[PDB]
Amino acid sequence: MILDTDYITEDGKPVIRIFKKENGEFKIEYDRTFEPYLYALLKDDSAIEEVKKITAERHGTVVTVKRVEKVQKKFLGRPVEVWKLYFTHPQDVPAIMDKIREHPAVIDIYEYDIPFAIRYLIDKGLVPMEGDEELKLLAFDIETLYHEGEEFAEGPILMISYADEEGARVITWKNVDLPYVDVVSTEREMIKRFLRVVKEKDPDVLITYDGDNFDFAYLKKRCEKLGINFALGRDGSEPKIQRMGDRFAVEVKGRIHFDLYPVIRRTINLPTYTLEAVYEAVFGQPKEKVYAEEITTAWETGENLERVARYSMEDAKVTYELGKEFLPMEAQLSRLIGQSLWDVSRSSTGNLVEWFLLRKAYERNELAPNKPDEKELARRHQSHEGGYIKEPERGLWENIVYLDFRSLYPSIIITHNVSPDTLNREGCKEYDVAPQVGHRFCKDFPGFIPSLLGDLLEERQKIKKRMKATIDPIERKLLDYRQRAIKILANSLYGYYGYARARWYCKECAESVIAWGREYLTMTIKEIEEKYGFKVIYSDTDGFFATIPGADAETVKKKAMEFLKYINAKLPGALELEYEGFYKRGLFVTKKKYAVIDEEGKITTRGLEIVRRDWSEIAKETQARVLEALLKDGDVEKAVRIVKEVTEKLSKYEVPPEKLVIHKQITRDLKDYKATGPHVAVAKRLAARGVKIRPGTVISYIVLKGSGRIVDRAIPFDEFDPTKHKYDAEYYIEKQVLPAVERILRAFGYRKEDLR
DNA sequence: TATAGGCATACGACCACAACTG
DNA sequence: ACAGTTGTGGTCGTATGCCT
Ligand SMILES: Nc1ncnc2c1ncn2[C@H]1C[C@H](O)[C@@H](COP(=O)(O)NP(=O)(O)OP(=O)(O)O)O1
Ligand SMILES: [Mg+2]
Ligand SMILES: [Mg+2]
Ligand SMILES: [Mg+2]
Ligand SMILES: [Mg+2]
Ligand SMILES: [Mg+2]
Repeated sequence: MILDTDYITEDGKPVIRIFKKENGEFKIEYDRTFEPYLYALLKDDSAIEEVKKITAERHGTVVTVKRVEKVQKKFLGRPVEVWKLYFTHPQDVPAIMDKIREHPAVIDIYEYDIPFAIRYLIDKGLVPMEGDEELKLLAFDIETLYHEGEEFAEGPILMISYADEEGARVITWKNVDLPYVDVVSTEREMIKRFLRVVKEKDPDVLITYDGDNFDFAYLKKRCEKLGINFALGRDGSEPKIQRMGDRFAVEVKGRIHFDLYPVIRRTINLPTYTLEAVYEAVFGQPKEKVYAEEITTAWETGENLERVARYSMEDAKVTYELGKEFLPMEAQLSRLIGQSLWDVSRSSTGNLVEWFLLRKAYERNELAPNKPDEKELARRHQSHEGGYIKEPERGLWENIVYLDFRSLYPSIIITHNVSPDTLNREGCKEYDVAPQVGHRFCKDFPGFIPSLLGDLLEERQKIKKRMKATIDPIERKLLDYRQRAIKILANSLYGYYGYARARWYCKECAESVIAWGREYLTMTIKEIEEKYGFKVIYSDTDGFFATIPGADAETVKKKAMEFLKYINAKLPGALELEYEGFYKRGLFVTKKKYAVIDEEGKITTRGLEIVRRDWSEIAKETQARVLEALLKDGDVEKAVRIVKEVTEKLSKYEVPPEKLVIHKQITRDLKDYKATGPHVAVAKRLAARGVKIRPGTVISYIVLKGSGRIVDRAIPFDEFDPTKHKYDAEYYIEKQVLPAVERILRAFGYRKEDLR
């Protein structure tokens, strides 16, 4: 099993290291023969003689073109002759590529910015995380001494907890009488002991929770002051901290630093991403938080360290169990993308697609297009028309079927061969022409991206079959992971076509996919209304809700099935319409906001404040209770009674503050806010003290009683003291609960109620 | 240091104008 | 028979998180 690749330099030459785990033992394979390269397209073949003369300087060492080779490749489905220029060292390329491209004989260069180890995996056809080797996992966390004015890692590390299959322990240097706590003399001895623990256990995966941005940097500052060689890597190296955009990321050579925080942020949608909230969302058990001020007051008085030791231990144990439940999915994703788990777990959608496409391109000898320069990037920032949304027939409908397409945009791409290399290609027998926009796509040869998508969808349907076939939960979970990986990749390709930073960008493919989707959806709607007597209540991008207005459930169902058999005979290629489900009642409030209930009583809710993080739980829960009373029981008096009880408990200050927290994400540097709202005000105040606010931080605040601007009365929920502070009852009544419930009531048809 | 676009929703920022102040 | 602050109704663009 390949765990990772990197490279070192020996006497000026790059040496690839492949970190593998085979039949239970760790191994390092060295490759000294791999050369970096780029491609150049030239106007005159005779001009190469004076492109071998191009030289640069790295920082005092002179950089030359090691050798050249004339090659034939496909670019956008057409044959091209280019020159492959090799260099001695991958750092040569950034220094000389600019003088090459800006040569008069050079039209353009290609593939000059794929990082060396990624390039190695691609060109050798190696794929990490393959095979059936079992990796050893170990989670760890640290607890530090925090004060507000202090510089980073000013204070010592208090405890280091770690957890694995054997159990969870805490190393610390004040005495604590619990069976799982190991006391040592000093902070220095605690760090040395922890390092000994990792070296003894020798895990393949080190799991943290935001270790990328706190734990490893804290450990590094402390080891620099204490004089520790923090030799965590299997080759004896220290963790390697590097800048990734606006944040940092940490490698531990020979192991995999699995930082759960990015993984979970992009895998599940939660109102807040504290470790406590994540753990209770994933496993349903609560976990108590101890705040830094508490930990410090405790440490300085020696008072209640048993409580803080338990907090530290629990941090480690839940980090271990979360890692153990999220790792397999991320390993399947990494096996599909074809890159190391460290890379895939930290990467955005665009780069995952890019890495997959570069590998497939390499297999097919297709030259990769370049990332846009600044001018082209600015040019691609015009938007295009999106999917079709019918304005709903608002209100309460009975006996509803939902019909939708199976993978609409990928099906369109596959059926109509929508690709930059088939767009307006000349000289073909057969074309498909997108509606309303007129883009023509050759049908005589499969395009690059359509063929890849074909393979992906075929194998996802094979998997969905043999998933429920197997009796084995072993293989059922492995197949579910593989199938969900395929889905994420496949449904990112429509978006990638329109991603301004994409290599295989094509605005006309994005526009054509939209046009064909709008056509298929609206034409199917017309067919069910004209030929089958259905009324279409609501429609969004790829499906629609419909009923036969006077008909009972069984005739609605059977007519829908007849329509499905009729429409699918007519749909071309991979296009197919499916029966998603039947709903006894549905409440369509507005575009993107509605709720339906099935015959068994289960309510599903889309778009309503019920699902959003930036609405307080008192409002979300009252809206759900009003929704259940109206859509499940049809009891308006019960709903009015519910609202009256909640507004009364609010105005008597009886509702616990945790049900009043509002969560909103900071989406940018605080400097770049032109309108400063409550969560921005809170975050700016926090930044003016110690707290570092980066994009994606979730601010959780509560609105205090008082007059004047709400931005000045909102405090972080962490600082709320039910003795000191009183919350703003009237804000939570008038601006949170009543709007959310009155929108439901008005959608049912009950406009005026006392609600007081 | 965004895979896409479409939507509902609330509010801050700005503004013009009136009333009121040393 | 005054500049400067304050209050008072408006737009209108900013911001977020959802949906497919
Ligand atoms: N995150 C996203 N980005 C871009 N387009 C998206 C999207 N989500 C949906 N669409 C657009 C593009 C899609 O073509 C369409 C529906 O995609 P699904 O709702 O994921 N349902 P499907 O049938 O594909 O998977 P399953 O087998 O689970 O039902 O909406
Ligand atoms: Mg921690
Ligand atoms: Mg902690
Ligand atoms: Mg579906
Ligand atoms: Mg988006
Ligand atoms: Mg769908």
